[PDB]
Amino acid sequence: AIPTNFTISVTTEILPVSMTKTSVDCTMYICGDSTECSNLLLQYGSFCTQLNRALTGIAVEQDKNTQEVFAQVKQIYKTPPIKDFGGFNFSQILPDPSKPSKRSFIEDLLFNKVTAQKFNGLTVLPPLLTDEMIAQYTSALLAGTITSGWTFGAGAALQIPFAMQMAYRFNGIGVTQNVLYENQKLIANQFNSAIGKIQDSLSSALGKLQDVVNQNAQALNTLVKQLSSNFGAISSVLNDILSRLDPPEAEVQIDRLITGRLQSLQTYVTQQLIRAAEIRASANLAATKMSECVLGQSKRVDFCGKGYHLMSFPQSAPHGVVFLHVTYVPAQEKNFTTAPAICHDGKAHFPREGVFVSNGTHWFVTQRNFYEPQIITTDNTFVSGNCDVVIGIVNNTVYDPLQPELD
Amino acid sequence: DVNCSNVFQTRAGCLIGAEHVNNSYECDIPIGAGICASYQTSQSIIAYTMSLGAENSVAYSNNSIAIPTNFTISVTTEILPVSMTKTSVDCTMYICGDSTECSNLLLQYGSFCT
Amino acid sequence: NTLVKQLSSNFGAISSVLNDILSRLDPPEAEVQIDRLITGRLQSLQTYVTQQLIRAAEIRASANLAATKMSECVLGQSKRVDFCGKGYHLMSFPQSAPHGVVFLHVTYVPAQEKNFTTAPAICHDGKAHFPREGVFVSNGTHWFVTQRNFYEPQIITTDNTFVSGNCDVVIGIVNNTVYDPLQPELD
Amino acid sequence: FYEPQIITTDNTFVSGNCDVVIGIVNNTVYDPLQPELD
Repeated sequence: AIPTNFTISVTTEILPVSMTKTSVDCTMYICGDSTECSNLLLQYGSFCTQLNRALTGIAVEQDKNTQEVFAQVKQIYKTPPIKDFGGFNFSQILPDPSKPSKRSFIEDLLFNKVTAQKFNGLTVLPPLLTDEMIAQYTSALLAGTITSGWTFGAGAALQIPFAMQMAYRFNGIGVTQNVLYENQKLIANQFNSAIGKIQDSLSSALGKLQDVVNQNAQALNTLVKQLSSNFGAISSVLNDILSRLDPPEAEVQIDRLITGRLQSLQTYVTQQLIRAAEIRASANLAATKMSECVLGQSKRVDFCGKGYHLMSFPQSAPHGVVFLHVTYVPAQEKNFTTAPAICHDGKAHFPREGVFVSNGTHWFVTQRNFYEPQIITTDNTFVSGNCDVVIGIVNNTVYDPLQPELD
Repeated sequence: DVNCSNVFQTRAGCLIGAEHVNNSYECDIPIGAGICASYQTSQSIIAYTMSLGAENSVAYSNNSIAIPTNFTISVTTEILPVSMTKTSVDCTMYICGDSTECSNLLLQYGSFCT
Repeated sequence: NTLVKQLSSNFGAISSVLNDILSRLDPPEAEVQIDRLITGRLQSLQTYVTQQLIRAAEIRASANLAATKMSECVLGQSKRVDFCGKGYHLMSFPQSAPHGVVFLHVTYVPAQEKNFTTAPAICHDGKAHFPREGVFVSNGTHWFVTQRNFYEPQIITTDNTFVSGNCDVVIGIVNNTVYDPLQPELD
Repeated sequence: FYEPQIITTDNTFVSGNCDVVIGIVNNTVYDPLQPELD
């Protein structure tokens, strides 16, 4: 069965990059407006030193994730002013000048879908790359593939038209170059129609990036409820214990309130260090799709989308990255009659890299990618022994273009 | 989170001791909100916006291709860890020592040492 | 060094030495002081082992990436771009290092480049000659074909290209007379 | 695998002269394009 028709499909992969950075004050969340609470904290000051270096280690780790994913090139590339590409359309992935931000229409659509703590010492650290600096690196990668393909992130910039660039991508999967020229209008309409289906689908999934924010805000609201629990005492207020009880008979209750909060903070930091490993593993995995699928054409099966990958289009996303791969999946099939080899006057003719198919009254030769009925000549078949050693071989004449030239 | 010589109020906070300039250089010491500080021009600590690299426009057409001619050979260096050290910690030796009643209370937490 | 300071801490008691408390008080009344010292040390030991298990997962995860560079970059030519350094990788030379490993990759980065007029197809006697692995170039009047990474002027021959239909099937296509070295051999 | 073949002109290609190559031997090519035209 040889496919005789192909189509263009665009998939969607959601890979997280970083998350929100928090900072829990180890000296403010425990005590408050008391004097004797700071004296007992000095005995457990070694515990805050371990928790402070662990929380700061997660903050400095998220900044390194953005420098390894959204920082592959060192030169800022801009989009060409000429909107000529050969029937194809490119306007959704390019930043719109009418918008107040430097993002494209696709990045603004994904931002609409993605939809009080400092009073006790829970501040939020600001990220490094803002919403305007991430869009600059994404715009340079989209403008570099349309002008260089893959000769821009690992060497000098090399200009190349888009008409001849697409023909260099089918050679890695097996499709010949004559299919692009003879069917240029067909691919131009299927590529533009595939963008409209993804645009209308994302405007009406995206639950991977939203789940990360819900898990971070869930642990923040848990520590707020810990200030109301007595932890096996009678009150959770430092000013209430010293009021109803004398300071000589109050050290046995304040120590339980400080110890009860150390177990809650130790559990919080422990869970943040475990969740940081999943974010770090996802950041290193997203960097692989950026330097292989986007930068170049990877020949790995089921890696840059479901099907034969040709080109990628990375898009910006809040605390993540959205990829738009271009898969190549054939359609339909036709049954024929294959044959291992063809014998003529005792010579076993072997094909170069295809397979013989039969119309029914005649024999032909084509590839396993597209059905191309060609005349079996000597330029595609070569001898490599006799026909007696090959088990199971048919008999058919072989055309020789050299014979009519000599006459 | 403090609202605000050399007073500068940015999105990251309020740095007292840096003069704002109209130029733009590469990031050196990270501060926050895409702002980095350094020690340049006489030279003093100044605050400015970080640079994302040299902005250049790539020439694109429809009938011209760039073909290289000369090639060079470069050697890089990557550092990847393999393993670390191995340290064993004892239970009774670290907690207790030359005491008798110290080992009696440890029997209740003997499963934790295992 | 953190576990050493735990032996000198009191953890909300009166002393840190086990031999100092038993020398000043009685065991029936010293049970409330030793319990606070053991509890203060069990939390430090539990936190120490917890931090070691987290670092062990990072070393185990980094070992799979370090072993990948040995079997892909060193052993054989890795076809994965942007994986064995920066550029077209050829061969590597691994080196030993204390508590680590140092690799020496050999990349291939272009230097100078020029610009020439290209042509996606060449029409001769009504046949569209398509290149196999080369790219058509020009110098203003003549037309040549070179490679995608190295510049080598070569004449237009029939043994490097192939015909595929007529010329009315392409939007942008010029015309050029093919030399065809097979023609002088038959005359 | 070991698959011996006859030194022909269709399996090789010319590239400059012989003085540019440091190490190069000398051997007469069979040239199968001559018996086909005769």
